[PDB]
Amino acid sequence: VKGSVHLWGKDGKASLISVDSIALVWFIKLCTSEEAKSMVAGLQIVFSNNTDLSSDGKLPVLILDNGTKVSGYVNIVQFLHKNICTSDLAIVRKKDRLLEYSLLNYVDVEISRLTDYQLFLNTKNYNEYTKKLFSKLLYFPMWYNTPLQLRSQARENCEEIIGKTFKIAHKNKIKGKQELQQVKYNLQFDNRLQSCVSNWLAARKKLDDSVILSSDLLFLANLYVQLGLPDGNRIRSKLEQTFGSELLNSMSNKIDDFVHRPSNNLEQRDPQFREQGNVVMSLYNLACKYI
Amino acid sequence: TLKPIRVAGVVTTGTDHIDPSVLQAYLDDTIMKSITLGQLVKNADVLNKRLCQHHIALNAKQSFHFQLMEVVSQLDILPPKTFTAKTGTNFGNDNDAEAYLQFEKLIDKKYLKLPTRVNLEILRGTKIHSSFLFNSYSSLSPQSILNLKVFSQFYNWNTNKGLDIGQRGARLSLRYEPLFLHKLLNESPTLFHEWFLETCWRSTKICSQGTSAPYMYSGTMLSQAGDQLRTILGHTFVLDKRDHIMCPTKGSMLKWSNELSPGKHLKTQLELNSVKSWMNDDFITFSTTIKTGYLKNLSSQQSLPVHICDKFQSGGPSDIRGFQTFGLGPRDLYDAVGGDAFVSYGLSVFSRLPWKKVEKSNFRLHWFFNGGKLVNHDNTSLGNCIGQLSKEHSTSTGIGLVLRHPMARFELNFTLPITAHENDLIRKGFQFGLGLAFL
Amino acid sequence: RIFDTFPLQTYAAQTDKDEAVALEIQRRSYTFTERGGGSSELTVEGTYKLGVYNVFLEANTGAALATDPWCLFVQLALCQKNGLVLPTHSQEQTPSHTCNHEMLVLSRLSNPDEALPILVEGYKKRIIRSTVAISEIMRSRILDDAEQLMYYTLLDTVLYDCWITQIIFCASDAQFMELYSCQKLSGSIVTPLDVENSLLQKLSAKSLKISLTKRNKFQFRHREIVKSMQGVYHNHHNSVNQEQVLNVLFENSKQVLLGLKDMLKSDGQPTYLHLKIASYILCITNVKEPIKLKTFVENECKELVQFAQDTLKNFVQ
Amino acid sequence: HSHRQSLELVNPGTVENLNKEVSRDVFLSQYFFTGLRADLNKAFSMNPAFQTSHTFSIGSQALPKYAFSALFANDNLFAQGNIDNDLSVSGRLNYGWDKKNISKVNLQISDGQPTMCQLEQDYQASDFSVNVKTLNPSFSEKGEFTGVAVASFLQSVTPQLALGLETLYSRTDGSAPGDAGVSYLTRYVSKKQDWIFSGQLQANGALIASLWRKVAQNVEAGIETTLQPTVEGSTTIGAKYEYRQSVYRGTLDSNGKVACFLERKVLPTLSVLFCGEIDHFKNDTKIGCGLQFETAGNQELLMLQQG
Repeated sequence: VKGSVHLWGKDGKASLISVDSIALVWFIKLCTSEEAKSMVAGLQIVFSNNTDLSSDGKLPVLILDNGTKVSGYVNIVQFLHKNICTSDLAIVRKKDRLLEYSLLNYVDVEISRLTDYQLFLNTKNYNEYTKKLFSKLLYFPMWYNTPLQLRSQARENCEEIIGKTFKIAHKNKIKGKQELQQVKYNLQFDNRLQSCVSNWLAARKKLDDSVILSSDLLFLANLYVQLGLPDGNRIRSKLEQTFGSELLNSMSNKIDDFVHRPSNNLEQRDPQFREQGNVVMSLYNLACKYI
Repeated sequence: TLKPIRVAGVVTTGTDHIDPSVLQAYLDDTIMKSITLGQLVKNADVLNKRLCQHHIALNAKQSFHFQLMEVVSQLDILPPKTFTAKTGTNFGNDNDAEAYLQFEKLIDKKYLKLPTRVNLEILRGTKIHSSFLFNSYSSLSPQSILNLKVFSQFYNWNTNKGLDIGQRGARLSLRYEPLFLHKLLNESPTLFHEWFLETCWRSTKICSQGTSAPYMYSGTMLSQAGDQLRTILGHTFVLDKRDHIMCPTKGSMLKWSNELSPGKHLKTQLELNSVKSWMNDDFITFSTTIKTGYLKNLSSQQSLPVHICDKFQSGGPSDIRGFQTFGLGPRDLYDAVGGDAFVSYGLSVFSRLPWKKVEKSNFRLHWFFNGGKLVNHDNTSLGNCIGQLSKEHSTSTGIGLVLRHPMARFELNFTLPITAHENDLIRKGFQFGLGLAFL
Repeated sequence: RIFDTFPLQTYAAQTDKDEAVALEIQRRSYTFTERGGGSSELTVEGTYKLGVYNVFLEANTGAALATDPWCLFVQLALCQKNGLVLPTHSQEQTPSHTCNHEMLVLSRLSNPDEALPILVEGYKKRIIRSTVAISEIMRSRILDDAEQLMYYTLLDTVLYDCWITQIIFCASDAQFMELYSCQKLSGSIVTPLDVENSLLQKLSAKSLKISLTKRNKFQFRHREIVKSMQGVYHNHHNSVNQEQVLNVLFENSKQVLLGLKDMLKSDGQPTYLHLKIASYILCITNVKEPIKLKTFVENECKELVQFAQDTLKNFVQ
Repeated sequence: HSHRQSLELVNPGTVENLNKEVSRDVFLSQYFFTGLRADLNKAFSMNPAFQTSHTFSIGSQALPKYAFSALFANDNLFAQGNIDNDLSVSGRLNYGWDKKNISKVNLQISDGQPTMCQLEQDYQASDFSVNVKTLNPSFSEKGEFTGVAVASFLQSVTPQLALGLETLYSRTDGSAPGDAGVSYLTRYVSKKQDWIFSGQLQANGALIASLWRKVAQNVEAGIETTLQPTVEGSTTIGAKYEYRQSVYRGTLDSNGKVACFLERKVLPTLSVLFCGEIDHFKNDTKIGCGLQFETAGNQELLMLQQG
């Protein structure tokens, strides 16, 4: 498979806003067997940070040297498994392949929904942390539209699940109303999260529990992002009290093991001008889109 | 005076923007047929009114004394031919006030020799979601005008704004208003015919939350939502003898409307109004109004149901005081389904304020009596229709205060139903209304 | 006080009703009969109506089925739940009536959400269940099993997207409008009314497509190919990215259909997974134009087109 | 009551207009907006003043989509009504019973929120000003007032200095007595009118100091610093450039954010305006554009406008 993979990140580290850019760099690093290394042999990593290359706007994207584009972590790992000659990360047998695809799709569609909430709708995390990353990732004029668009998109998927001086004092009472609403919402979020992961863990037991699958790397990336935010201790406590300290500690140990891996299977590349995303290329692409 | 006077030649001022071959038509049809002085004055008035109605001159002044033989001099002030931006408001009948922007442009005579006027208008208001109108007027002749209308407008219609209706399409209209009546119809009667043809695509949506109420979720209303494309022909005849359009003191007025959607339906409607003053300074004004309407389904074997927007609706602060809007007629579950025939009558007695401190003000005491009926007639016989249309009416009386300003009419009434049906939406007590057309 | 003596007289409610409309709701209604012979123990306040996009006649069994997979799934689920039997023809064939559950053909614009199916329950105290409410009710009956919920979310996210993209893009308006529109059609332009209907289809085909991309968060999952429909440029920059997306969906949805072939054995009553597999197959094998999904399910999935027929004979007599 | 006349005191301004020169003319907080706007103002008379205003806004949520304004001002009465979408009704009425006593009422209906009724009565004596403001007047069965009350007094001890106090009373339910807060206001005007200083001390120790300066006929500056042991403060500086063709306002805040608001006159009737605020430290950027057309309603006003 010859091509190039673009991602969110910098300095060889994927940023925490993209929960599947993190899960995709753990994927390549775990392809060490003879058949699995042929799956990703020839791929290169590029931290382009411009969605103008994506076919549908999402940066985890594969371009196969001849115009073929696939987007998202679900589609890339499904495409790659269909280029195995059949001659760490394990490969699932044919008898239980649909179940693995169902598990991976379920994580993408239901659990990755919650992590967008924790990143863009939780004020304690969006106000002081999330907005800072885009200043370092994007360019000077493109610093304000992207966080706003991502925040606006994040509530559409989560709306139906997580919902003189005297005037100054009255408006300060609105602040207290805001904390009342914020302590109302957390009970909905914690009730939905403990039900999603409880379904996922009940379904996952049907497969082998002693091997690492492509669907586990996306579930663990979500927890890594979700517990690595300043508002992460409350979730760390809530999940632990209801699932088990030993279990969540084992999962955190696995996350740490994945994070501390040598970058030898990686082969990355400095982005070229045409795929940088600067002002000139942004204007060129914007003009070409209407032509 | 009855001096035999002949007119030979007219000298105009500032008529460079209008073609002489089209101004001579106006002059020949109006001013140069006078044979005396009174007729000359009347023709000058008619010409001034016509030229201010066809948007050719803001106002006209004519000098006659220069000499029997004489030449009349006429003055025209050129309207602004460039872009004319205007804003304003209008008063809808059902207690809705609309605000509009209007960009008007006159077309130079070097392109079209017929006075042509193109304006683009933008509407908005409480019920109007949006409205764009493109209008083109052409003055074919001194007694005929041709209008082309292109419209796209979305609004709310029924009770509680339950329905949302969007219309897109076009209309072509011809308006014919004769200059002189045949001495049978010292007054200025108004008479005109109007023939129009339009094509419209409209969409109807039930924008009403199902959890809130069972309103608008009856079997009939669920079948009305959707898209339809239609074309209609139509005719309107208006005769107006009233001494003033908005504050009448004498005379009668008749309006007669027909429309036809070929192979689909045929609607006809008539209404008469009469006013009679009774006191030396018009203290006691009496007013009577009667309207009727009949709708027939022309489709084969009663296929192609008529849309709910084309049926007759009765009740409201304007139609029949004392009842809520869309508050009369048959109902399916809780929804007004209109009717194929109706009759409505109203009787008002205005009185000027008795106290000498306030006499010339337009505020007047009002006692009214209203009623009517609205039925879904069987298409069999007009005899059966009239037989079932003349019993068990729905009357209502009341007393209040009215302000009849030439711009609009305001009303505050205390109303009491006299007779009604069980499922009617009565409204007894105080009721407020404003608009232009009342009954 | 004494202002409650008015009105002086009150008459019984107006009993005049239009017969042009009552004939309209007879060509759009199909009645579910009971399983054991024919009987009725229902009151007008205890019967519901199911709103659907349109109805097609099955070739083999002859029953009337909804055209959309979600509508057909709900129709089958209601029949299984209440012990009903599928319809055969509209009430115009049987002028006489009695209290029974029925299925009614509605426009998309009969609710604020602009999506179907809906449930209309009761006569005097009437409740409207929307598409979202029906989805939540239908989904909350399989939460007992964690593995059956995984497949269920796969069908209506991957296969649903594959179906929706193909119907909207790779099929002509003359084929789209026969599935997601209640408008009449004749097939031969003879009378002047047959010219007013084709031009109506040409005008309104585009606005029906947009209201369909909002039913199951399609406008959120694919938010770049639903903004290409809301303008007129038809450039090749937006038409090359589109074919890349449509090729991924079809390739993914072939794996779903190939995987399902291994588990199509029902030891008794069909589950909500089998009724959802069958509805997609029945709706796909209705399309006349040779779309890629239909070609695939006719050539390589000759075992799914038999399973759907086997599960459909539980409800026809 | 004899030496007061000999001191030749000057009538001080109102409590609400101490820092008017700073926060109203020099500053741009009230003028700032977002999105595109279009304004059509039509006046029908001047001596019996009457006019209407049509406002269209797009691209922003703070500004209403449609705004209608109608105001009438005669010699002694002012009445302004405003209608916004979703039936937002605003009404203001001023009436001067005398050259000293003025009484005004403001009523706002949000169509979904309780109606706000606001009364203000002010008296501008020869050497002092006293005003009383009430929000939601209400008296219980025992005759005890419930609502919001603001009573301010300001007297000039010398033609340059003006000292006074303000008392705010807030009673919500009426069962318990409302909270009372006392603040002090002071104002100084320079002899040559080069600069004007204003100071406010709140009941909690918070101090607000404002200064307005006029460098030349076309250039003015203003500074406003508020502060509250735990002391936190904010400083805002503003500059105003006045010209025949255009008027510029600029604002810089101690938080590291800047804002600009410029009204450019291009035509005798048309005047456009633009505004933009950025904050590099907080990554908060807002932009706004708009235009305003003034057109006479009556023929006399139209001919006066033309020549």
